[PDB]
Amino acid sequence: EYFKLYTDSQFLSPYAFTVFVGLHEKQIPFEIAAIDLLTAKVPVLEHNDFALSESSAILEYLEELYPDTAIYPKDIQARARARQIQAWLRSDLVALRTERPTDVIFIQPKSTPLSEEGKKAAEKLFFVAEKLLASDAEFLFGSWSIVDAELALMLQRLIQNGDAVSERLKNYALQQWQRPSVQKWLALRHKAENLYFQ
Amino acid sequence: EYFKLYTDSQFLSPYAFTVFVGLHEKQIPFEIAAIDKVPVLEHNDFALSESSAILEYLEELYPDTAIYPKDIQARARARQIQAWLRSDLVALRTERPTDVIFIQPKSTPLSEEGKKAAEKLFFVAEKLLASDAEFLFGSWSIVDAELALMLQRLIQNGDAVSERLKNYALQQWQRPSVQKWLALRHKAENLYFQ
Repeated sequence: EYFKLYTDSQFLSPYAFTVFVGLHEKQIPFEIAAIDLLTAKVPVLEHNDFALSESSAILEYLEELYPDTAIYPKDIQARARARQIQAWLRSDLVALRTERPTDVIFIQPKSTPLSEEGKKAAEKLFFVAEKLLASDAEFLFGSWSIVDAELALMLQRLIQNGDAVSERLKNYALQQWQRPSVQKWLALRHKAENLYFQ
Repeated sequence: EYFKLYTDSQFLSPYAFTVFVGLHEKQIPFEIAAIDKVPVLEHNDFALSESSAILEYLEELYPDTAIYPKDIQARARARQIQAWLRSDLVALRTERPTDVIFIQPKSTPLSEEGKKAAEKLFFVAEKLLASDAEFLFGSWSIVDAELALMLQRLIQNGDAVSERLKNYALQQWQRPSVQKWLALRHKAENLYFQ
């Protein structure tokens, strides 16, 4: 009955993005607020008297609260695979996340070329996404899941910065970006920055 | 019916460790192979990686032997602490790799940010272990073993750790599932390497 989402004030967080998308897809009404820089970091979800951080935890909690609007695949093995890709995006690809922060998607590209480890994460990303998206799939697991939004953002770190990305993966990412829930994030960023900063 | 777990050759992986602990607690028989990222769980025709995903998969297959708290909010906090230990504490996981627990302690002091990580960990652990608690969320859960291991990176390397936390880590480390893993490492020596 009461849901509030806390994001970073500049809306650069990929995990806040991910929870916002999850809430909108599940059509859960909620309020948003911003913080400047047992919870460590944004995003934090408050639900009545209960406050919760870490995006994967928050999502899992939302699925349990509302099981009939799943944002993970329904087959048990596809769901496991979805959790795997999600965990992998969160914790691996360290060089990529470091060298292409979300600043490159929302503000301006970085001049610096990918380091050797940077190039290696990008290729590993391309390998995995092209494997999971073979046969010209529109989504990773048949129909849309929150992991489509997470993968697209990851790819966008490269695309929006100018780095080399296959035509097939740009098409996937661009289409994912035009998802309405995502589009609602992108608009919110600009509107909120005009209000929050007096 | 058929499960196979793949760990790193030298049994240093905290994520393989966590999976190994979870299977044993749930009493799921499985075979173990070492490779020279892990862990990978193979279940019949299905291969799966990333430890959090593997545990959620095992919970969905065997809901009766649960290793997450029953209460939904407690379970969410469990998933939170588990996610945080996976991704945060970065200075600590680099400066105190699991080598210091299973093989040899390190002499290198502990970087500035290394100290900060250790401090966040203490703070979080002291909060969750309110009063006299044996386990984080009342009954044992997988997050106990995960938090015990993280603490062990400090205890086993000598580094200063509140006595309240040692008795927690010590008690968790004496669990048979954790003990089987300690015994695995040695016995894979005379086997695997010929």
